[PDB]
Amino acid sequence: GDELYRQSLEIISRYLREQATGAKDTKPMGRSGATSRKALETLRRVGDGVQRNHETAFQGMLRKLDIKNEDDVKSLSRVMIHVFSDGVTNWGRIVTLISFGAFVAKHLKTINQESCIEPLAESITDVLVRTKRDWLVKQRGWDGFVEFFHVE
Ligand SMILES: O=C(O)c1c(CCCOc2cccc3ccccc23)c2cccc3c2n1CCC3
Repeated sequence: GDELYRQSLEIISRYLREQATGAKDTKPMGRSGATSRKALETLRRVGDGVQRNHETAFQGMLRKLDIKNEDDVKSLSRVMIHVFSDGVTNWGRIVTLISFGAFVAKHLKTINQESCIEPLAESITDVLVRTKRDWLVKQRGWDGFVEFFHVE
């Protein structure tokens, strides 16, 4: 994964953590911090929108997932792939994946399984980067992500 993986994990982890706790993290970004911060801002905008519009579906999937513990979270990867790996690859679906990740994170905060949020992010990142790698590189990665949702 290297740089694309590191950057993906940092963005997804910060977004899920921020979404769960309502507090902004204060530590500096590794490399290309400018792009990670821009991607995070983009994610707050479009991701909060997708969580608002897909509330019914997100609730249904979360209920279906019956997440109660570290094992339940550790078990999600094949379900993520089950939905995500079928169909067309586009930024909207990637956003659906991450923003739903945030939704689950908020739910883990509710049941005091916040420790589970970091592996969840690690799991989402692994799913995204491993399965959609060539598509992401082709799209210029997170820079492409930002440019796709740039509101001029
Ligand atoms: O890939 C999609 O278009 C997609 C996605 C994104 C891919 C599947 O994402 C997940 C599926 C299962 C568990 C997940 C846990 C954390 C983050 C994402 C997870 C959806 C997520 C929740 C609900 C729906 C989702 N859809 C479409 C139908 C309704």
